Amino acid sequence: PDYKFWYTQPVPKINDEFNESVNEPFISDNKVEDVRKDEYKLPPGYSWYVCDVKDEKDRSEIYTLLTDNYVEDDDNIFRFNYSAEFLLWALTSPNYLKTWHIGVKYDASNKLIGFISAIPTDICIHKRTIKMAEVNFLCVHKTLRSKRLAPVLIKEITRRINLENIWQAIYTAGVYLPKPVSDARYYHRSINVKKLIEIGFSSLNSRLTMSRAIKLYRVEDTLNIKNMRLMKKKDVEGVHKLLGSYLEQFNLYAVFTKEEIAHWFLPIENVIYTYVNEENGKIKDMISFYSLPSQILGNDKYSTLNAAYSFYNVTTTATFKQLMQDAILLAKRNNFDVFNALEVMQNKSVFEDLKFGEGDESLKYYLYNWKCASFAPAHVGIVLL
Ligand SMILES: C#CCCCCCCCCCCCC(=O)SCCNC(=O)CCNC(=O)[C@H](O)C(C)(C)COP(=O)(O)OP(=O)(O)OC[C@H]1O[C@@H](n2cnc3c(N)ncnc32)[C@H](O)[C@@H]1OP(=O)(O)O
Ligand SMILES: Cc1nn(C)c(C)c1CCOc1cc(F)ccc1-c1ccc2c(c1)c(CN(C)C)nn2C
Ligand SMILES: [Cl-]
Repeated sequence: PDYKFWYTQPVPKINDEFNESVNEPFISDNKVEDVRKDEYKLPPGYSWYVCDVKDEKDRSEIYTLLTDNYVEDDDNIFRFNYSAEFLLWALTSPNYLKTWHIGVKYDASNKLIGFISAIPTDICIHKRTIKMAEVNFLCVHKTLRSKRLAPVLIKEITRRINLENIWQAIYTAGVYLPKPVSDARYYHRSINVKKLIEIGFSSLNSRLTMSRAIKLYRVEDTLNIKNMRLMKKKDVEGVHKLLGSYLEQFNLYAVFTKEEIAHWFLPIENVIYTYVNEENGKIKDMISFYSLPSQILGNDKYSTLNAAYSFYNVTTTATFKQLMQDAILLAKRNNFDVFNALEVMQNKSVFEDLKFGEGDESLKYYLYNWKCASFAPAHVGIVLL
């Protein structure tokens, strides 16, 4: 590929590799006063719109755009169906800016046809903590693809982020762009076997009949960690200590404040599930996963694949395998069809024994305006929604 847009940006070229001693911006000594104050030009008939995600109607417009036009798998069987409540949660983390929730409308219909978002977070990359924007939910309507709208959205959110004296960003994508700092395959653990077979997600054969498949993935409805329970507000301090200490081992992670722990982990039904094990009033283990359904395209019987996505999991009183087995059980108890996880943190070590299967694509991790050594995904300690 030519990367005609991306090679104008402060990112590595596709062949760039850096030693471990390199960990710095491509462009330093940036000045807020020099940042463009004018919005990037859109094609005629289109206008910028500042979305208010706390307004139900604006939020529902983003929801509809994404439901109809957001990420599909490689085979166009599934399309992500983030719920409106999920989008509210994902976009209103501590210190969020409404002006970083950027829509594009088609003037004649007043309809949203494009979106991009960012939230602020402190990111530790190779032991150096940098204030960054986390970019997500970039979407252009299917009818307007390949018209170079996405670089306009990217340049406009870059401009707005730079106005806040922030010069780095983290983002993930499935497409290969210049240039990943890490690449993580995803793995799936079947829960509702029959449904997964009926929609083509899973397969049978003459050895693995339907009944044998169901038996293979059967789970015992008893926790390894008996007192694992839904997180409560009182647990924020202990989760902050447990997770914050755990994450320091990785090459890439968010440095969460207590306010961020409360936001990202306190349970919201059909959005975010966090469970904790409290011993002596101290939090010693945690499980978390978020709800991300995929619409099943064209299916007559099922509209939705109800998937739970591994988020952050820490154990000090059990094995990581026992902890993730409990995560699968808790996902089953909450009526999820499948448990999805990336090969980040310690996850890959449990995939074989817990009967995960390898998926057909991977998620790449990227930094904007940062040069450093890349790393295997076991060194990644951050999950983007
Ligand atoms: C400091 C501060 C810095 C802040 C900025 C940091 C950088 C942020 C980059 C964006 C990160 C996005 C993270 C995500 O949210 S993940 C989910 C992506 N959401 C989807 O997968 C939904 C379905 N899909 C779509 O809605 C569209 O395909 C897209 C993704 C909007 C792309 O639009 P389309 O009409 O195809 O393409 P056009 O407008 O002609 O633009 C082509 C140029 O664009 C590049 N590109 C494509 N996909 C990208 C993508 N996902 N992220 C970034 N760049 C992407 C591509 O390479 C090319 O540029 P070149 O010529 O190669 O240099
Ligand atoms: C099921 C299913 N449904 N769909 C629609 C897909 C792609 C699958 C496969 C299953 O993907 C995953 C499974 C995991 F454990 C973890 C991550 C993904 C994943 C893959 C590609 C991704 C995204 C998320 C996102 C969303 N954040 C991260 C920006 N963007 N991209 C391009
Ligand atoms: Cl139990």
